[PDB]
Amino acid sequence: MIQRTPKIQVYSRHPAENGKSNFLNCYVSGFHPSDIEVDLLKNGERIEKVEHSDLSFSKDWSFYLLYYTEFTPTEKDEYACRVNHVTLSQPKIVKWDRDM
Amino acid sequence: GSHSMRYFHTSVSRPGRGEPRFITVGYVDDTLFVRFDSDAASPREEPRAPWIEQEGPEYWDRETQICKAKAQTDREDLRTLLRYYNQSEAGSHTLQNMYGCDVGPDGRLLRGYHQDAYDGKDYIALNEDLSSWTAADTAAQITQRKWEAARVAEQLRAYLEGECVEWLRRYLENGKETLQRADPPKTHVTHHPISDHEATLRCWALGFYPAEITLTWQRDGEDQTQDTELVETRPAGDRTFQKWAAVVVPSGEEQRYTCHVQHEGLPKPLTLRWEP
Amino acid sequence: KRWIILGLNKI
Repeated sequence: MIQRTPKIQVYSRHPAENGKSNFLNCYVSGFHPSDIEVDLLKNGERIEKVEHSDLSFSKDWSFYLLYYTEFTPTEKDEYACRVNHVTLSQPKIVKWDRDM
Repeated sequence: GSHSMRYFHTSVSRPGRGEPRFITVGYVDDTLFVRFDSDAASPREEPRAPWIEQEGPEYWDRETQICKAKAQTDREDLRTLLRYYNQSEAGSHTLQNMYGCDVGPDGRLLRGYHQDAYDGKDYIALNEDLSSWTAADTAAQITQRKWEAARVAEQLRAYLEGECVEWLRRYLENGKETLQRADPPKTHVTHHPISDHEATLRCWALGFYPAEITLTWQRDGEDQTQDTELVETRPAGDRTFQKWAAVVVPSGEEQRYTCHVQHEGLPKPLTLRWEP
Repeated sequence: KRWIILGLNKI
C-alpha cells in the first residue's frame, strides 16, 4: 500500500517576544498512514504536557495534526519538533527558527 | 459568501491491540465544532465551538448514537475489505469517509459530497448528480452494487438537499459573530542575506480567517511561480491561519520584487515590497 | 447535524 511522509512546520502562534507567554506549534501534514509520533523539545529534552488536535484529513485523504504547548521564549532556549513515522528510517528533527 | 459543512471519519485497525480506533470531527468552513473519539474515557460527541453549545441534550444524545453506530459499521466494513482485497488479518488498515454540502450566499445548495477511501486510496464516491456512484476498482464495484440495491443514494440525496443545507444555515446564524467574519491577514516582508550575492525575501501573512489565501511573488511584474518557495497554510491554534512565500533574489535587485496578497477579508488585493 | 443511516450502507 501507499505511504506518504509527513511535512513538518515548527512555529509560534504569535510573533516571538522574549519573556512573553506564547504557544509553540508543530504541524504535521500530508502523511499516511495515520500512526505518527510527535515530540516538542526544549534544549534537546522532551516537553511534558504537549496537547494535540483530533485526527483529520485533507481532500487528498492525507492526515494532519497540530501539537502545541504554552511556552515563554528566551534568547537562550532552543526549541524543536521530533517526528517519527513509518516512512522515516530515523526520527526527523526540525528546529524552531523564530523567522520561519 | 459561500459556506460548507463537512463530517470527517477515520477508523484504523490495530490487530492484537483491541478494536479499531474511530475518530470523527465536523467542520463549518474552517471551524471545528464537534468531535468524537472511541478511545475517550466515556465516548460522547463533544462541542468544540461556542455557537454549538446551545444545542439541547437531545442533540448530543442523537449525535452520540450516530457516531457510535458509524464506529460499529466501520468495524464490520474493515473486516469486509480484508475479504475484497484478499488481505491478511495481521496488518493495520484505514477507512476514511467524508460527506457534506456546499451552499451559496443565498443559502441554496451548490453541491453535496459523500466519498470513501481505503488505505489512503479512493474507493467509492457519490457523483455530483447525487444519484450515481463512481467505483475505483472491482472491489468497490461490489460495494456499488450493494448500495444501488439498497437505494443508498436516494437517502443521501435527501439528506444533502434537506437537513445538511438547513442545519448549516442554522449554524451560520447562531455563530454569525465568527462564521460570518473574515479576518484579513497581517502582512510584512523580511530580508535574510544568504551570501554576498543573494538574499531571501519572505512574504508573511498572519492571523487570517478563513484559510483560503493567495500569496505570490512577482519579478518585474511576472509571477515567480517556479522559483517561489510556498509553505502549506498552517493553523495558529486560535482559529486563525498563517502562510509565507519566499524567493531568493540577487543583492541590490530587491525593489524589482513585489508580494501580492489575495484574501476574502481584504477589499483590495495588497502589494508589498521590502523596506530596509 | 449528521446523516442518519442506521448501518444500511455497509461496504
